[PDB]
Amino acid sequence: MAAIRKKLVIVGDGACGKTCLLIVFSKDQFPEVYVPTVFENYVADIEVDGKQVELALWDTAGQEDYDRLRPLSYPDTDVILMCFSIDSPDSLENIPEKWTPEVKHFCPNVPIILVGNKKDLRNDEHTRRELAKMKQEPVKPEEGRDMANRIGAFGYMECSAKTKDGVREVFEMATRAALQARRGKKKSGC
Amino acid sequence: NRPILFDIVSRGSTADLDGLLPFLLTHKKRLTDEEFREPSTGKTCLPKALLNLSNGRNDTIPVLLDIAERTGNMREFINSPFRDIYYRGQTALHIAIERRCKHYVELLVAQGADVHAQARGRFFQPKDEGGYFYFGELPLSLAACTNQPHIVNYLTENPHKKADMRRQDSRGNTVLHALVAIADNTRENTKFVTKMYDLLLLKCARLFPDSNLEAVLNNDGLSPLMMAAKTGKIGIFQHIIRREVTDEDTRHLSRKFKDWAYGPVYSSLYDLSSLDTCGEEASVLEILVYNSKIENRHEMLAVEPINELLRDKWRKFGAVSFYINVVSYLCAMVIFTLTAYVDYLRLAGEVITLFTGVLFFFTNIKDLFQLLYFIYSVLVIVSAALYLAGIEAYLAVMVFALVLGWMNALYFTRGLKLTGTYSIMIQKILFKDLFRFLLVYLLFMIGYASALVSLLNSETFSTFLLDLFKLTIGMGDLEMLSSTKYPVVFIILLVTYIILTFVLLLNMLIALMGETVGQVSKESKHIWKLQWATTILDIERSFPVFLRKAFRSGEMVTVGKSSDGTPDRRWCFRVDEVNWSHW
Amino acid sequence: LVSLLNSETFSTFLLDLFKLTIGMGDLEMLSSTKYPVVFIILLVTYIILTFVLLLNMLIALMGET
Ligand SMILES: Nc1nc2c(ncn2[C@@H]2O[C@H](COP(=O)(O)OP(=O)(O)O)[C@@H](O)[C@H]2O)c(=O)[nH]1
Ligand SMILES: [Mg+2]
Repeated sequence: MAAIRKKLVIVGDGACGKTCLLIVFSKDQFPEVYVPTVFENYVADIEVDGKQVELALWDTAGQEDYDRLRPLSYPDTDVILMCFSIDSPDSLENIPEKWTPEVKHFCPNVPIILVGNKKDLRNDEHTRRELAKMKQEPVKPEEGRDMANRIGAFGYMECSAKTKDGVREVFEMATRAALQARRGKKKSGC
Repeated sequence: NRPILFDIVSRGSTADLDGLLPFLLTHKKRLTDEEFREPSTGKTCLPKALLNLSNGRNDTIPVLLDIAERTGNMREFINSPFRDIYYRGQTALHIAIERRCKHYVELLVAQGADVHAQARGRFFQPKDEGGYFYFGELPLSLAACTNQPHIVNYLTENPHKKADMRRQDSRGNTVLHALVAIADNTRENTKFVTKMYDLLLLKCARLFPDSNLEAVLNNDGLSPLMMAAKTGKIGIFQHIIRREVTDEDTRHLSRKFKDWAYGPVYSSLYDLSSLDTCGEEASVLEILVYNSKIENRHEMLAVEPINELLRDKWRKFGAVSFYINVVSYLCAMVIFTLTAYVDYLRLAGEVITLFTGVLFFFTNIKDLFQLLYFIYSVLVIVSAALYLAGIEAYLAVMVFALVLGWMNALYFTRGLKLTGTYSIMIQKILFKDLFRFLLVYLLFMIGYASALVSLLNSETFSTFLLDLFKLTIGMGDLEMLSSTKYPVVFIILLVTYIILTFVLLLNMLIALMGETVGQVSKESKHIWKLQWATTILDIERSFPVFLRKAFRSGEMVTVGKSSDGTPDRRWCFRVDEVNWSHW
Repeated sequence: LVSLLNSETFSTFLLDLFKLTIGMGDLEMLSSTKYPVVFIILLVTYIILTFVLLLNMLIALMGET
């Protein structure tokens, strides 16, 4: 009928594929030469269950000077994709430490989907050898499942921008979660 | 540098922009980059260009658009929003519409500018929320609000990307809701708003035959008519209620039809959809007199189909069933009066007394000056516990409650037309003037009692106070005076104190008639209808759905064959009016 | 008031209460009362209510009537 506008924002450590994940979702064409630091001011049309939804995709980076302006993208946020890299274990442990409190502080009572990107690289020989150099291993799916339950994640999936694997379903669940209007209020004042 | 570009854009000189594209391509900079944008609000070059215009003409805009297309950031360039809370969400198209530049609006539309962009900054909220101007946060609604019909026509008829009229903002308001919001009671505003409303409704009808725009509701769950009734915008509500449209294709959208005429007498049907009691959806009449909080509420009842509906209701319940509700309280008063007083029958009636008080409390809790009635219900309770106990103080509680009941009789007088004004006047005096006067007088009396005690030179004060009340009556003798160290000063004071208490109370009567009753005298007739209306509504609310369905006013009429073919059957209430003028 | 005092017993009270409205009569009832403490406030309150409602009548008469 009449498309409903929902705001989606992606927050994560750098080089975990957030911009690429949105880009593959937008044009379904992997950019092999040029990747902007941020993908902004785009709205995508998606239908999940009899409803047509225009999803406005915001993107947050923190390489240089974007961290100062990051907070003002949080207001009026409908759904969040907290992203990290499967081929980089360092990303996982910082989510509970730093990413979560900022998200809760600026925009609480918002759905959150914890996702791990680039499932292909966990089996890659080069990445496996590099992690083994430090007696490390790629982020196991069990750890991601435990983390999702640990921090109240709405859902946990895995993406692969190079192979375009699971992107449609991931954002499909993202908007499905967004369409839920929370549950009233808790401990509301009189 | 950024200030130089801003100044160039401010002047409007296209020549000064020469060489900009080579600079940007050499530096690989974008017009949407942070450096070029103003840090305070994120403002870009194009908004600055739009805000400055020479006789409504700025030559930089096409060059800016051309270079933005050359660099390949046109989408980001035109969709870049402001991030300041004060001006959050504003885009170039909002400025273009606000500045009444048709050609620039068309250009921006042609260049892929977002047309459903929201502007939810604090400056765009209603007055209550601290904002200045509210229009619905959509370009289409913004054009509709500022009396720009050509822009609405273009936005809805453009080939590149049309703007759905059904679109809803964060609040859920549609264009019609915003139109109702910005309307006021001034004549010109109501006229322009009505014309815009009708044009919008007809356009939506043509574009969307199956749907009905007014049916759409906001997050709060208000239709445009209901919101117009609630907020007190009289003119648009009156126009929405008496909408008549000649066009055959859109005939079903209008409300007041005309069935037949026989000369100077005409009988026109009206539409009671969403305007009558015993309906699952909220009733416009009910919300108009329950949570209106509107200073023009009294004038909202003067509308043709509104006023008469109450008289038609009056026949069914008003004039025939007020007796029963009055009588119920009379019977309860008798049952209670039996308290002080066939031992078995008397005990049964005594149980009935507590049962009647409990029933009054049970219906009181369900209904929630009914706080006075609540006090009565509260007082009933303690008596049962103390009666089981055998304590001797339950009589005091019963005394308070009994007097409260006989006083409540006044509320029953208020309902009747004959006593409707007198009861309300007594209540108003008891609340506005009498209450404050008594409050002040009590403290004054206590202080003067202390003064009299000092002149006499707790129990010694209690005797004086009781005998002083007797002195006000005059039955009691002046026992205090005899036992006074300094009566000479007291004698003048005692008379003076009585004068002051009485004269201030005498002034209250003068104050009440003019200061308090001055506005009551003028609006008593309007208030009486409101009082009558509230009483009528409560009667219908009590009755269950079956009982309400028994007396749904009006007669079902098939107005005409609908698009489906099954005639539209609104529940219509005929109105008879004769007029010699015209034919 | 009869209940507070705790037909003929009501007749005496009524006649003497009319005298009380005049003020010539003494408060014979009050002396013979089980609970005068509650009655004392009420008796004054009752007189106020009777008079103030009648005082409002004069205000009502000039404008409403
Ligand atoms: N091989 C491979 N590389 C990827 C994939 N997804 C992302 N990358 C790499 O990750 C790098 C940076 O990701 P980016 O989009 O900038 O993530 P962001 O910094 O959080 O915005 C890119 O240069 C890509 O080569 C993938 O599916 N396969
Ligand atoms: Mg990036």
